[PDB]
Amino acid sequence: TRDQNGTWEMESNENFEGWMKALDIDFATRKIAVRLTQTLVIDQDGDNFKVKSTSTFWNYDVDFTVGVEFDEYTKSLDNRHVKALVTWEGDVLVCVQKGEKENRGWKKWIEGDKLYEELTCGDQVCRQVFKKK
Ligand SMILES: *C/C=C(\C)c1ccc(-c2ccc(N3CCC3)cc2)s1
Repeated sequence: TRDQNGTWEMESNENFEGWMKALDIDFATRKIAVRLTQTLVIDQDGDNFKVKSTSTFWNYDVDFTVGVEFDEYTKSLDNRHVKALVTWEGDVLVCVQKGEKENRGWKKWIEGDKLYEELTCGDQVCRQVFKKK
């Protein structure tokens, strides 16, 4: 399924700190953020997505249209400018963020009642699993 609508509560997080270090997030922020359970809220209608990543420590929101390139400031993550594009590879939703960092972006897909996420930067991959609330 390509339908990723829902409120998604984190059940597994792997190598989150490696991904953050690859983005040059400072020590203090990394040490707090790695501890935390995350929530992902996805509103999806056709190509139009609104995504919100949250914890007790951050709120990171982005809106995009599948297949439409958009310029992006990564705001409270690593404050960088990137050229972003989200597309489908089968039923994997793939984001490529072109800029200073190589291999930067993410992939999301549904397995049953769970959402699987890869966050990539450089040679680091963070793997996450969320359960549909
Ligand atoms: C599709 C998933 C996305 C866009 C994200 C998943 C985790 C994100 C995120 C955003 C900000 C932060 N930080 C602020 C200090 C740490 C961590 C993770 S976005």
